[PDB]
Amino acid sequence: VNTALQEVLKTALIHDGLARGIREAAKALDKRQAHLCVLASNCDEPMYVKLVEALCAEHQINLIKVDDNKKLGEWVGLCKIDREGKPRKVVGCSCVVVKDYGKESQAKDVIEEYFKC
Amino acid sequence: KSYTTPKKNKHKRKKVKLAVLKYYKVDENGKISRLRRECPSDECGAGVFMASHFDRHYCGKCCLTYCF
Repeated sequence: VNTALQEVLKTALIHDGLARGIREAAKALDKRQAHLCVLASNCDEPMYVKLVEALCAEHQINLIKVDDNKKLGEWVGLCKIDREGKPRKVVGCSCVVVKDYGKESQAKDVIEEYFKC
Repeated sequence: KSYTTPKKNKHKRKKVKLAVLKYYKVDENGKISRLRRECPSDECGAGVFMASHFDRHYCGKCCLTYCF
């Protein structure tokens, strides 16, 4: 869910097992060095959706759907500037790759049992 | 300042736009057949690509130019 995604991205921020962006995310996918992924659908994506579904239809790549590109960029560590309340300017991200190691948490179990369903 | 010689300008680089999307050829079936060659070095994995020029194939970092 949303709070489980926030927890796993905060664990990625606290344990540096994170691969943001597009180029290094696809590189970590092709390196067999990935655990989880997300995706932002229903946007202005003429070719990006078909390229990323070809990229994620490879080896049990998990996805979490989200409406906008905006609130994904708050719990990932994108624009951690002006922390006095609301953020100043957060740019849009599409997908992120998480390869957490210290996964002794309830939220990982919740999201993984949600994935095996 | 104002000098007699013409001013030398720095390398005004061009901005890319979805480069790897031009090399992952995707059809309506389950095929991900690529347009660019992968790396032959075992230092890294299989993520980076090589240069596709008209007469040679250059690395990103291995600097192993492939001739014809």
